[PDB]
Amino acid sequence: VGYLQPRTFLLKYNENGTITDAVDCALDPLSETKCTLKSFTVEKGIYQTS
Amino acid sequence: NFTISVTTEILPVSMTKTSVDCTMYICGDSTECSNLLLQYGSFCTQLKR
Ligand SMILES: *[C@@H]1O[C@H](CO)[C@@H](O[C@@H]2O[C@H](CO)[C@@H](O)[C@H](O)[C@H]2NC(C)=O)[C@H](O)[C@H]1NC(C)=O
Repeated sequence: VGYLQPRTFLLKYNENGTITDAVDCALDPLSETKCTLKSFTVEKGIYQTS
Repeated sequence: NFTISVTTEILPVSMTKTSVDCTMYICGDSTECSNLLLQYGSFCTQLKR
């Protein structure tokens, strides 16, 4: 038995239709970085997000 | 005869860097302003970039 709460996720799709990976928005500074930069891989640098 | 003279020259280099936000500057603490900006879309993310 689990619990559900509303937030935003970012999803990456594939040409076959099935989703292969996903990431959330507010769990870690890296997760927030991926959520705000609209990308999965993050290059080294300074990022003002929120 | 020759003489030596000095002359000043001033050129600006850079100004103070300023950064703004739509979430705080446009609306203070109301979540309704956030709701309207999120339903309208991303208008100032390019301005932040
Ligand atoms: C070139 O001109 C300068 C001044 O514009 C001369 O310097 C002065 O020269 C007089 C005598 O010629 C001295 O009494 C002063 O004390 C000098 N001023 C200083 C040392 O600040 C300089 O002598 C001239 N040079 C030549 C080759 O004529």
